[PDB]
Amino acid sequence: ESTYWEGKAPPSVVLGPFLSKIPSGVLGPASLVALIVGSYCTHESNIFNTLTVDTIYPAYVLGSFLTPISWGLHVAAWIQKMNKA
Amino acid sequence: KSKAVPFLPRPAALDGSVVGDVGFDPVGFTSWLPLSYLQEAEIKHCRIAMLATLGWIVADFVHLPGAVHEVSSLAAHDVAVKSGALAQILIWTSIAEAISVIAISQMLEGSGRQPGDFKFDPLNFAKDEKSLKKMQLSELKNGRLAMLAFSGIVTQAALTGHAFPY
Amino acid sequence: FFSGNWKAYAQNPDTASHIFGSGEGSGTAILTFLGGFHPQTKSLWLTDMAHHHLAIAVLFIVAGHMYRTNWLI
Amino acid sequence: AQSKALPFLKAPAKLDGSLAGDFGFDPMGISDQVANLKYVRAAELKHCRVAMLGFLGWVVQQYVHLPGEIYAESNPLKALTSVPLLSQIQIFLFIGAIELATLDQTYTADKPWDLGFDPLNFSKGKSEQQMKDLEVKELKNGRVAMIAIMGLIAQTLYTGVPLF
Ligand code: CLA
Ligand SMILES: C/C(C=C=C1C(C)(C)C[C@H](O)C[C@@]1(C)O)=C/C=C/C(C)=C/C=C/C=C(C)/C=C/C=C(/C=C/[C@@]12O[C@]1(C)C[C@@H](O)CC2(C)C)CO
Ligand SMILES: CC(/C=C/C=C(C)/C=C/[C@@]12O[C@]1(C)C[C@@H](O)CC2(C)C)=C\C=C\C=C(C)\C=C\C=C(C)\C=C\[C@@]12O[C@]1(C)C[C@@H](O)CC2(C)C
Repeated sequence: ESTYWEGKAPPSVVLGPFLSKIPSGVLGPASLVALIVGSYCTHESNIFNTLTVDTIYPAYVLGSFLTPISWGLHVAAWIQKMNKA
Repeated sequence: KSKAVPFLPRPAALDGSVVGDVGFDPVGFTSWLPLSYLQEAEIKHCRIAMLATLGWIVADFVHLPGAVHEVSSLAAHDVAVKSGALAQILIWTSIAEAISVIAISQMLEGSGRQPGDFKFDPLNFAKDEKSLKKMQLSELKNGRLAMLAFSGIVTQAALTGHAFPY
Repeated sequence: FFSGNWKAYAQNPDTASHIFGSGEGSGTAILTFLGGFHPQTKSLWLTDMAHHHLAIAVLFIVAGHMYRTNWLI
Repeated sequence: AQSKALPFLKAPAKLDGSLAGDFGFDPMGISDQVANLKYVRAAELKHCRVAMLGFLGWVVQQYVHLPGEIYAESNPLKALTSVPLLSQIQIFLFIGAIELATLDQTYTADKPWDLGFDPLNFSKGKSEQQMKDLEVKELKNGRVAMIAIMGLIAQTLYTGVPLF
């Protein structure tokens, strides 16, 4: 326990007992891939092609949800990297 | 060090389990999740895939106690969700799975429930530990084979239209 | 809803000549994006507000699973 | 493990031994919040008795009716509206008169379900094992009736066929 921290990086326990054991070399590239996929899904559902009732595409929607997620994945990747993991 | 993959080292979380531990985890998923949760998921997939493979094969051969059951297990899904059978099976499956959350949560927390154990042996096919371990290994091997077989069955029966050979 | 063809609930919304409380110029849709106001009542579309509350319901039900309880997550 | 109904789960702490009908069935752990099992058992037994009476009334109204015309409706849910409000208000007042004294009784007593109702003295002379067996019979039958009366209501609301 003791999620409180004062050093350079928080302890790996703040990532939960599922991300605490992911190597940073896995989280990092996974975070970048998720960010790219989410940005592309957002730019394909909108921006590049205007949205319409007949075109919603749960893949692009679910995808776009990987952009907010990506943020968390690379934050966890940095936390793991600084904690020698 | 691994028994399944001689090149890669043995997984750290896989030492011995009567579930068929041959040390096959190249991506190290056992480090991610607790081994017990992954074992429960694997056994659930095994049982679902075995039931599904048997049902697909049988329902294409002899399944017509009525009119709406005159389908080829490929258009069966839509026809029988329109009929209402899949709704009932989903209701009972949801009840069983909602109970299974507590079963999965009672393990991973304490208790003594082994992964995939529901104390369902009404006919007592397994008697002692040796039979239990042997048939656990047999069930998991059959379930993995059934997973791959059902994957092949659906992919082939969607890549073409045919019967049992697919 | 079960088939996933959720666009069907938005097809054929209330027209611009719909008299509120009457079937003249009405539609069959129940969840739509229209924006703005009803041309007659000068108020938000009822189908707009139903869709709004459905979205809010889904979001809040999802957000209500955040904190830990007796099931380890 | 300790649940008989769900042989795999361990029952909660308050499900043990006494309070007949205890099969360890509390997966959601509702018993963990109640201070005791007295009130929940009282509510369960009241539901069991009301559901038994409801199922019996459902079947009898399906087959047997009072001589008057106002009681000639076969569908129980339609008879809920066809029957004059006088009969229903009399039934409700009778139930409330029975319910107020038991309202004083239930929230404080050790056996709130024990209303002292035994006009035929079916329990006088029975041993403890026989009494517990009778309690188990009552609870079983009541749970089955509850399921059955809810099913009857659902099938009447969904198909209009009050029976079968
Ligand atoms: C009014 C309904 C009602 C109530 C108040 C109780 C109350 C009780 N039951 Mg019980 N039971 C009921 C109905 C009910 N039961 C039915 C219908 C069955 C048959 C399946 C059972 C089978 C049963 C067993 C086998 C056992 C109990 C036990 C218990 C006791 C401990 C559990 C507890 O605290 O839960 C309190 C329960 C509630 C507060 C009810 C909450 C309402 C939930 C949310 C139900 C939601 C609806 C449901 C999912 C579906 C209903 C629709 C339809 C399909 C029927 C407690 C006195 C245990 C015992 O004896 O301990 C002493 C025990 O082992 N019950
Ligand atoms: C009356 C009727 C139909 C009809 C008729 C007539 C009157 C007869 C004749 C007329 O001519 C026509 C007609 C229509 O009227 C009968 C219908 C058939 C029934 C009643 C059979 C039901 C099938 C059961 C299935 C298909 C269940 C599948 C099992 C699953 C289990 C899932 C699990 O994942 C769970 C949840 C936990 C995991 O741990 C492991 C397992 C257990 C694998 C789903 O994966
Ligand atoms: C009534 C009953 C018991 C009544 C007992 C009473 C009043 C006893 C009272 C007394 O002992 C006391 C209290 C104290 C004693 O000193 C005095 C007396 C007076 C002697 C049990 C019913 C118990 C009733 C039960 C268990 C009913 C189960 C019903 C089922 C399964 C029905 C299923 C279906 O209805 C569906 C679901 C759908 C339909 O379409 C198809 C079918 C199949 C018909």
